Amino acid sequence: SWQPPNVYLETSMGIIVLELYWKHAPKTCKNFAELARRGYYNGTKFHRIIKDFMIQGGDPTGTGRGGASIYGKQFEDELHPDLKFTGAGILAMANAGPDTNGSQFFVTLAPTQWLDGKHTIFGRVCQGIGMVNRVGMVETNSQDRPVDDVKIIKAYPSG
Amino acid sequence: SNALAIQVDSEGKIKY
Amino acid sequence: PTYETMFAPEFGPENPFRTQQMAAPRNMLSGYAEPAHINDFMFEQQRRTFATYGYALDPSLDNHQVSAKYIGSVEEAEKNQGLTVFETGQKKTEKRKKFKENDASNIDGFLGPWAKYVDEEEQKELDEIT
Amino acid sequence: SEEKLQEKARKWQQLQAKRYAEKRKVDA
Amino acid sequence: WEDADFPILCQTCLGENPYIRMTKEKYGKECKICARPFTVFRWCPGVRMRFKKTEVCQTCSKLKNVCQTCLLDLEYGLPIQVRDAGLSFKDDMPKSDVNKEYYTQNMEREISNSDGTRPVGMLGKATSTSDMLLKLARTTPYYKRNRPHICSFWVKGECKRGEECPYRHEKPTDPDDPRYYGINDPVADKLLKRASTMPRLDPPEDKTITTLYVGGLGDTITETDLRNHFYQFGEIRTITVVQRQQCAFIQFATRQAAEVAAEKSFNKLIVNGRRLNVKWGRSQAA
Ligand SMILES: [Zn+2]
Ligand SMILES: [Zn+2]
Ligand SMILES: [Zn+2]
Repeated sequence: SWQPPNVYLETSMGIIVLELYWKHAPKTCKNFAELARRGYYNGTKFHRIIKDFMIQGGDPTGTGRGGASIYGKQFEDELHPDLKFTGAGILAMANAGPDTNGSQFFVTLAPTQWLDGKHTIFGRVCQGIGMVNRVGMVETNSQDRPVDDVKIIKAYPSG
Repeated sequence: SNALAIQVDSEGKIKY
Repeated sequence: PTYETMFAPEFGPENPFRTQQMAAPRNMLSGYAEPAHINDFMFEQQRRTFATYGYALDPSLDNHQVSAKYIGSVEEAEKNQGLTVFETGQKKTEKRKKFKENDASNIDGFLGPWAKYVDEEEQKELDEIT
Repeated sequence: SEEKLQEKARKWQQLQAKRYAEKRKVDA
Repeated sequence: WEDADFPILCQTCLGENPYIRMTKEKYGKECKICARPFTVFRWCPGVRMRFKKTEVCQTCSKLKNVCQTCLLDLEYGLPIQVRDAGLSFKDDMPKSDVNKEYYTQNMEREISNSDGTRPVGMLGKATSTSDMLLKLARTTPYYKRNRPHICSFWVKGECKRGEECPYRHEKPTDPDDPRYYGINDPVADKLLKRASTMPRLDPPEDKTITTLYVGGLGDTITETDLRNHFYQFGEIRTITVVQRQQCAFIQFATRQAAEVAAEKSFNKLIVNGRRLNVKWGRSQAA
């Protein structure tokens, strides 16, 4: 269990440094540390991309179903009463419903307060907020799927 | 918006 | 094909940016329209059951994944306890007696099935509107 | 449970006497 | 010029039967706007009801997300200009016979051949909705739309049909209040109906009610939600989140911005999925 907060994620758009919040949810941070250590994402494409609401990825299939954890196939949601979905660039765990978490993830684009009591607020981007704003402008269909490959080159859980 | 949607690929130059 | 693939739910906050109707599935601009091969007769029977008595069984495939109720106005179904229109009912009540002349002998007196039944201030407003 | 145990038979052998009755396998 | 497979048809026009039988032609009537030969469909909604065939083509329904026969909104059950003013954009269409009329219908059909799923330009602004239109979206619709229109010869008292007159009787219509965009007669009354609702009386002072008893916080509203919904209004002078009653107290310096909060929250400010609780505060040193 380490907590240097920087994450040296290497994507097709560019290298983004992501600040993990080991302060508020160490469990999901340790699970993604273990998985990105084992390289679950070295060559995974973002799947659901919505303008001004969220950018979702982490699906190896890209079909909105793939995901596997160390605590079973699914693990637990965690919260904090001062981290709320308020702002852009807010990394979080992609989810179906509570008491369940897949390996997928997403970031948001706006103060989205009605989702604070649901999902694990998992990180935030510090270098590369223009990067995630540029990635947020990929054209997608009504099924929210991209045009060409936008794929994670390499993952590093730096710390 | 009023303007179009600006698209550049992930790696290379500006797509037209 | 496997059950786990199609039954796997979707990760996400469901995208509440849309309205209810545009987020809802379709193929036609108004609902997913798809063919069917129901029996003609039971279609017509439960159709006429609703058309007369205001209740029928509900048609579905995946609403609740279990659906076995009645619809329309509910309580009159169990007032008749689920009888149909093609059934000789439990009682013969509120019938209405026609008068019959089925001889074909009298003239202007023979009414067979053509029998008219035994039962056989506003105009100021109508003249002021017109 | 009480008379439904034969009323369902009434409905079934009522309905099936029209389900396949009139030689479904009037035209000319 | 146009074939079809199934019509658009908002729910009040189908009728109360889930089992309806419906007939189709191949080139039926013409569209009553653009004279285009669609495929007219006919059915019986209900046992006391007229047949209500099909009025405009599928193209002139896909233009404005309108149902097929009663000419109302497919998302709401509302007239056309209620939607276009309530979405503040008109999606123009000409008026004459050719002058850009069948030209633009032909070309907007040609660029609608791919999707067949959503309206052509309304798709972007039909999302940012549900605030000003949802207050008037009359669900559980009244089926007086489907009743057969009033016969003559009861109007003249002549109707020899007696009971079996299928149409109606004893509904004399009134010649004082009865196309596609504007202007329509009952719509002006309905927008006067929405502009003139029933609020609380505005009390005789000079804007002293900057406080307000808004509550019903429960577990939905938090402190930063309501003060960032008021930070776009402006500045507070004192907030509190009094959780014995699940309530929140905010004020404004020089009332006006919180004034529209009084306009936003007459049982009307709907954030986080709740009809919020609102009654009037003191502003009286009480
Ligand atoms: Zn037309
Ligand atoms: Zn209609
Ligand atoms: Zn009449």
